[PDB]
Amino acid sequence: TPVTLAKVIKVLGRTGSRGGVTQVRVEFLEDTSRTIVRNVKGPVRENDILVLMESEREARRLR
Amino acid sequence: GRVRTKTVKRASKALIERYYPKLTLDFQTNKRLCDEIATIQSKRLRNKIAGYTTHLMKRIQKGPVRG
Amino acid sequence: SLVVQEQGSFQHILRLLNTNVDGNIKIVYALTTIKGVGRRYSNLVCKKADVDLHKRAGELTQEELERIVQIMQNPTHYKIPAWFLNRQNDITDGKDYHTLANNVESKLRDDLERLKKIRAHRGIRHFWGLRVRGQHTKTTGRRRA
Amino acid sequence: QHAVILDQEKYDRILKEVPTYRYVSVSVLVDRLKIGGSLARIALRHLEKEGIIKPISKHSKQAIYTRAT
Amino acid sequence: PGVSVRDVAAQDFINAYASFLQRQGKLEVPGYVDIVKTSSGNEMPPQDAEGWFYKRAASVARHIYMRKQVGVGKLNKLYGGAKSRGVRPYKHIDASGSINRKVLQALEKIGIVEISPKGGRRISENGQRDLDRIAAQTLEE
Amino acid sequence: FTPVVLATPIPEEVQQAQTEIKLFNKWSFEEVEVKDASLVDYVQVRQPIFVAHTAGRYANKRFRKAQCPIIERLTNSLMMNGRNNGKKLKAVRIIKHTLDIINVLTDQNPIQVVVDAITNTGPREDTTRVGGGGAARRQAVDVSPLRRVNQAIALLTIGAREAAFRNIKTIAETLAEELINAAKGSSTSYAIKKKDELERVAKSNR
Amino acid sequence: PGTIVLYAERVQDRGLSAVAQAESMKFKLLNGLAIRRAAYGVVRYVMESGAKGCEVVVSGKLRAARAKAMKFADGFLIHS
Amino acid sequence: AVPSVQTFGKKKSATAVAHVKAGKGLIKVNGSPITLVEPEILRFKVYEPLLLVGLDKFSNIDIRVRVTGGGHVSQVYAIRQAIAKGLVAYHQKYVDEQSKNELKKAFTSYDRTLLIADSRRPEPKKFGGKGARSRFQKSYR
Amino acid sequence: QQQQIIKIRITLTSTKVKQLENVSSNIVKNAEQHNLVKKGPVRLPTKVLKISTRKTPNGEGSKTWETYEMRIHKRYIDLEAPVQIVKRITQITIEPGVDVEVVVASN
RNA sequence: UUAAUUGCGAUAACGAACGAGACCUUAACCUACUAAAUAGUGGUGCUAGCAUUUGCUGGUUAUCCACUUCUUAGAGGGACUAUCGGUUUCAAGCCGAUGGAAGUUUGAGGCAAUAACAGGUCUGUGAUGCCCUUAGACGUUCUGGGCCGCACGCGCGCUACACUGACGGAGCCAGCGAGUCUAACCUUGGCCGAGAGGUCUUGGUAAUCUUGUGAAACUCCGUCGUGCUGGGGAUAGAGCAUUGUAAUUAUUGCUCUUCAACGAGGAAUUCCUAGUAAGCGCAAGUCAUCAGCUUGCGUUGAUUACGUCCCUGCCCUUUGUACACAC
Ligand SMILES: [Mg+2]
Ligand SMILES: [Mg+2]
Ligand SMILES: [Mg+2]
Ligand SMILES: [Mg+2]
Ligand SMILES: [Mg+2]
Ligand SMILES: [Mg+2]
Repeated sequence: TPVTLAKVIKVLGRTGSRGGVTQVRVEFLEDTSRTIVRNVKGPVRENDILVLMESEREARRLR
Repeated sequence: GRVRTKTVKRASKALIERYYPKLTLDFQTNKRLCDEIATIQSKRLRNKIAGYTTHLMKRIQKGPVRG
Repeated sequence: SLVVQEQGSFQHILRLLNTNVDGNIKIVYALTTIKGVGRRYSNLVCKKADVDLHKRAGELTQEELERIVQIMQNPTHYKIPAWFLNRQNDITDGKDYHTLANNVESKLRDDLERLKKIRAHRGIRHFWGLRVRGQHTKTTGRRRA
Repeated sequence: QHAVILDQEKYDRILKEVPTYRYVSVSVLVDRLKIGGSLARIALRHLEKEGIIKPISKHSKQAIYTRAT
Repeated sequence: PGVSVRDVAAQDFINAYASFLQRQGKLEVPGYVDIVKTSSGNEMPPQDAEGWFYKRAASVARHIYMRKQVGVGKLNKLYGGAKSRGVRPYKHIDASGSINRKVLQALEKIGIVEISPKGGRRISENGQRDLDRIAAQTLEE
Repeated sequence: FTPVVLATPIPEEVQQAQTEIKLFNKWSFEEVEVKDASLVDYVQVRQPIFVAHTAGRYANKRFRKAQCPIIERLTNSLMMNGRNNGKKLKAVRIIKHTLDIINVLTDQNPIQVVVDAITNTGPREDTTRVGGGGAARRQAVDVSPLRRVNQAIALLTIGAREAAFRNIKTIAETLAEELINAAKGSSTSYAIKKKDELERVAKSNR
Repeated sequence: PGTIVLYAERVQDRGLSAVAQAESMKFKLLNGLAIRRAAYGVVRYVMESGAKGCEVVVSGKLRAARAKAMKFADGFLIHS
Repeated sequence: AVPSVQTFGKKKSATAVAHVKAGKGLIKVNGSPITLVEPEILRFKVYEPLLLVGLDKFSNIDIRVRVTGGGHVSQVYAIRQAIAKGLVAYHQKYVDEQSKNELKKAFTSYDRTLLIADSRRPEPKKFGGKGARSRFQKSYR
Repeated sequence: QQQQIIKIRITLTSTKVKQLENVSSNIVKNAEQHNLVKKGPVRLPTKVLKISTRKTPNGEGSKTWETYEMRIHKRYIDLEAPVQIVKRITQITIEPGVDVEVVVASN
């Protein structure tokens, strides 16, 4: 299964009822200009790099 | 948690306005001159006054300041 | 200080004063299975019998076994200052005894039987199943002991 | 469950199998043989003075041994 | 080639010197050894039989050479540990005073430890002759 | 290079460490590059260290523990569960034994093996109990690369602790059994299965 | 005898003596004088003696069984 | 006459004084050499000031070291610290600054604790809990 | 009675270091102006006395534990002079709170 | 935005006070002042020892010289977030690098406002009103028991269930205190005893002597090899000592021996963010002896997050009220 990499650009804020979840805006270093927001758990910074199984899902729990 | 009491801010604002040619953009000289142009009951409090004054006046070098 | 290898001139489990000593273990901790004998009382008497501690009670000899049973019933005759026995300065004769395995209960029942006879507070505590050593039973040791 | 003494049907297995073991420990011998801990403990003590395997680290409670050559 | 008792690890220093005392055979053991636990914090006597007194002597023999003057009380404190006092928590219990005092007295007979009028017991002129010779042994093989 | 005569004679095995800033005396710190992306900059490489035990001020800020050396990181995660809180000397010797055992097998770089292991066993997608109550739903979340590494180091330790508890086995070899299993990828160890359980639950409730 | 001696002297600026005011508050109330009246008397004298501020707190039941506590203050008082 | 320096090194409770002066390459710590520090796993934990700058900078110096206070590993941190500062202060006063400077950049890049004390200090406990911040276990029932 | 050195040692302790410093600096400067051979002031580790006590006169309340302190500074000053010259400046001007301990050394 | 009604701002409010802060104490540094035989150091007047050709140590301060590096306490200096970078209405501020002993209010406490509770205390008081008692007393004292009695339910605790271990030998390092002439206090050292302990001398009213409290955890090597086993010492019979006038209901300590559940613990629930949690002991309080308790002190020293209103509690604003003794 084609696991793909993603690279954080903006940590848009912290979300989740208990504060655990984070919404960060990531980019793709392969096949660039694809920008998607994701709901992330652990601590994260700017320019961070992470792994996504899938790209066909936005981050939902906003505000 | 670095927010200063009015005692630091009011003294810093009052000090700089009537002593701007006396002050200088360096903290070490500012804390030294403050010992003679003002009466402060603690060195820690005196440093807080001089720390804000050398912080206020860098922004004085960057354009105007209101108040 | 040297290390010697061992060979299997073995014999398996056997009885010992109606107390089946567990095999395949070192002799001192095998003699702990003998009632009225602990780790201390087994270590000393084994050193008296000149036996190596690493015999593992399996490659021993009957000649050493008949030596230690003599030290069991008659320990004072193998250089002990007589403060080391199970029953120090007993009631019956004032002599220091070491009650062996099978009959620790008999002197235990007779001790309580005397306490039951004398009608002392201790003996009444024993029959009622309460705590004799002054331990509080209000909220501890409730269902057992 | 496990053997407690050393005899020829158990000694020859120890000699014929311990070489080509990459790693030998007290528990590995108890896992791969019927010997106990102290029987395993005299194993790593003995066979090194015969020099069949080479010591890399020497520590109490922990065997760190590698086959020689 | 100067070697005091400072340049050998204290682990194999005592092992050699107690074995040096093993072949010497004139340490004057008090005769009640190999049965006493040497500490109320110890629930079973020392495991070694033939040379544990040599271990006790050699370890102690380092202590007077390390220190200035040592009575029985200091050596009593040093070798005691923690006692399993039962269902209650642990506590430091002082060791046995009979052995270590006699250990000092036994090593007095050898000619190793003086009477030390400024305190407890101190090293002798012959006290470090065997020590530095065994120390000279233990570094070079 | 050439031996240097000092009035304090330092042994040959330890005096040679100056020519290359290695581990204790045996293992190197080169070719430790990571095969798996997104974990570089979050596992400590190119900071050569002589020991897994240091007085490291690493919790005063948010990411000082990200620069904490990974061989120290696993020791600190080991030194816990009640009877082993404190006692970092226990942790540093266990890894000193474990690094010996792990290079007995698999002659390659031991730090590279655990670097392979930490990449392999890091919880890759974790659930989140969205909704404030028991009658709620789980939602699958991409895990932070630090949080992947930080959690999984405990998964190596919690597996070897379970293996070493009430068994003939000892903690050093079971750790060296747990690192080789995670590095290979087998689902035979404890950490890989617990990583896989988090993944299989995550895919169900994306 | 002779190893202990006494010199009795008078306190200056009596209005700054918190202890000395307290019995004059105590003595005025033991006669039958009104609690409100005495408490106003003491604070005025203390304030006029140069003090920055004085606070007088009388506590206890007064003409009613359910006790009440009331305060009497002037000037500047600080507490920390 | 004879040139010397004397620097200290402190920890949470430990301290250590070292006297760096001209010699023939001697290290000694409480008499026993640096090779004989305790324990065997922390022996190497003090060699980093030697290893980073080389034994070639120790040709013409002898080092005398005393350590007191704290606990077993705390001295090792204190021993390695005053040793590091002792060399740095020595090479500053009698050698060109770059030799001192090359020591300084090397030590700081690897571990700043060799030339800097660790300002982490204990926090006193508070009534209501056995720890500094830990509290008694209340119940509500 | 003609310049007889006596090895006189003066020990001073107090509870107020402000009052204690006044007295100690006076004897020191008195000997300095009389050009004695002077062992400078040596201040002992200031001992602190602790009494922890529950605030509650009863037992009711949260487990609060107050603790009071007394601070005990201590100094010993040694002088080298004949008896007659030093007794005139010691018997007088002793500031309260400073219990003076003058002793003689025979070393 | 802050830990803060802490500030910037908006602004029918402006200028203030209390509280918060500021302050004080304490921990963190100073090769720069003052010094010290109640502390230490190096040389050595005088010497001494060995392995030796020079390393450590017995020492002496008119039976030597010098000093504060370490220890100490007086005077200060030091941090005010400092410089820079980023971001904010470009404000108050927050993030990071660097330098620095130190950048979480520098860490922590002392104090801590108005109003209130039918909170607790009459069992601290010779602080106290009213009632009761007052000679056969609810006054005062003496003896013995009880407060600890034990089918049960609940709270705070220590020991564990083992190999990250127990046991034996060895290595072996702290800090905060306390201690008697207003007499039997801390006790060193010698002797005897397995041990607890007994006896004789000795220093200390205490930076001097106990004391370097040579604490424990910890480290090295050997015994054990998964077995309720040598994990566990509950329970119980014996003997030996100490404190007390008295130890029986076992005051406690020591030795032999007896050898239970306990195989990590349901619902439920406690505390905690760095020298912190936790492990480990020590010192003091009480105390003639009894700590599994408390207050402190040191040893080893984690994991995890720099967030939110999901539960819980509190506070504010809006709103409803037939509540105001206030659901
Ligand atoms: Mg205020
Ligand atoms: Mg405070
Ligand atoms: Mg009520
Ligand atoms: Mg101390
Ligand atoms: Mg209590
Ligand atoms: Mg309505």
